[PDB]
Amino acid sequence: GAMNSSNYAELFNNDIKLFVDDTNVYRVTVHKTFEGNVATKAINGCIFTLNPKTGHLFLKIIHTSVWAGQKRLSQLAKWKTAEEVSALVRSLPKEEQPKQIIVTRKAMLDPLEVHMLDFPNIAIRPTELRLPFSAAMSIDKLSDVVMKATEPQMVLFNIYDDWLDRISSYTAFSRLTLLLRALKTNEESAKMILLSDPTITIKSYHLWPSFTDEQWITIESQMRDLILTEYGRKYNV
Amino acid sequence: MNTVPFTSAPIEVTIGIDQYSFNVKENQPFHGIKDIPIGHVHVIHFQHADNSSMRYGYWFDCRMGNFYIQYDPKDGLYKMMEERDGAKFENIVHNFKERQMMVSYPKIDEDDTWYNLTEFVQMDKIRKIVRKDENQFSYVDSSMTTVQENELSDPAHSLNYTVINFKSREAIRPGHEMEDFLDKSYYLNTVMLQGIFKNSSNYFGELQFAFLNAMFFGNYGSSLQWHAMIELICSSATVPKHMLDKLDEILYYQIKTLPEQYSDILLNERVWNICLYSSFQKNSLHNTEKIMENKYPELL
Ligand SMILES: CCCOC(=O)[C@H](C)Sc1nnc(N)s1
Repeated sequence: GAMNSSNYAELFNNDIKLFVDDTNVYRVTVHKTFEGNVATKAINGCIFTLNPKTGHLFLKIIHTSVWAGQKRLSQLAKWKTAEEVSALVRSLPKEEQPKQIIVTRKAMLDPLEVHMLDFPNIAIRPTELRLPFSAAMSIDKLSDVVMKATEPQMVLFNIYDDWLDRISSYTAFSRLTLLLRALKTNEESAKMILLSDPTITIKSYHLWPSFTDEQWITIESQMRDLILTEYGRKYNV
Repeated sequence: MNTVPFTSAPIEVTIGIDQYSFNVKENQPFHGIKDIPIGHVHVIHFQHADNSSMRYGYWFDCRMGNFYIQYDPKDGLYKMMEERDGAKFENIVHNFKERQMMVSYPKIDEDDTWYNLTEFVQMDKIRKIVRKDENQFSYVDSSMTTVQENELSDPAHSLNYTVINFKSREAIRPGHEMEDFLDKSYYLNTVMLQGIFKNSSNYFGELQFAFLNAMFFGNYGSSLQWHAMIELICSSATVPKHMLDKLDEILYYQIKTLPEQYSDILLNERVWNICLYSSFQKNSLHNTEKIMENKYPELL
């Protein structure tokens, strides 16, 4: 059933699984009209579909044209997400298809189950973890490819860069979720931590800076402080 | 007006006939039920005094044969049997009537309740849900499971209701996933009505039969079927106007007849709130909504 703190190591076993996060699929800016009413303008979005064992990220860019002439867009966005995840699964070779898909929001369960009826042996699961995948658009290279898209497009990334050469997928996921939690809690400060030092760069083929093991410990400590700090500034403690 | 004689009443039992019921004491000189209205199916049902576990009973139509009840002390229940010797039967009934050993089906003349609850229920369709072809009547009890329940175990003792499953390939056209799930009209009208039931009368007959088995036997899978068939209509944006008007009448009389004290177990909060207040047909069931609001406002 649901994925929680108790069964956390299951993410890193050898059963292929994907997280699906839909929180950036339907994105809008809210603005005033000439008549003083309020309207929305959609901007490009993305489905965040991640293998937590390997780091492979299937970033399906949702171009604003998919909303043209449609009603009830927040509802449609869940079904469009499910359509695109189903299409991704069908595109994969059988031996690459996931055994389980974990949706980060419970409102994705019925849309994805219905789209995956042809795959009765793929488990569709919720999670009780509060994962920070909404902050994916705070990763500059992901935001850039989403905002530049002029048409629907799928772009493949490894969200762990080359970390798995040195650390396990449990540690890599822990680092990713810490980075994304920080970016979600205070994006400016988080990005200051990551890029303050000009001598540590981001490789062309990477998303994050090329930190040594020791620098990652410093970075990770700074991110924890930020999250505790912001938690301080928030609740006054 | 037809008769179902009893050989005897050797164990104390509450006997139901349709929506009526009466207590018979152990070895009380009771020899059956007369004046049963011709033209409707009927159900005669039993709850033993010493073991209220297992309500059981028999659906029958007196036009199809001469039926009687006889207790079996081996299997421990009142069984329905068919008497093929017409003259023996008539002679038995006449003797029991002369000695006034029968209760009379107690129908008030103004009262259309039983018609209204069985309007679309036919014995031939009952016999396909309840498979026991050597008999003209059909046994049902509290514990029998449905074909769908068994999928999720003795098949010969199953209720073969039509399987309805809103998240199934039958319900969902490839490429119409969102459309068909949020508006079930193609599943209702094409798959179920045109395809399986052939017409709305047969759909309503199975819906009414499911309700009656839920109410009279506390049969849980029958209650699931009744609610599924209601929800499938309410969740369709496109339903023939005559079906909506008839459904309102059907449900009105079901809600009216339900024991007030069984509402907690026989009525599904989610389905009824969804059907009356959220669904496409939230404004199409005026009679049902009014009786539900006045009789079971807690459920809502
Ligand atoms: C090697 C993982 C680096 O990142 C983390 O550890 C995240 C901050 S989660 C966390 N667990 N326990 C903590 N005290 S902080």
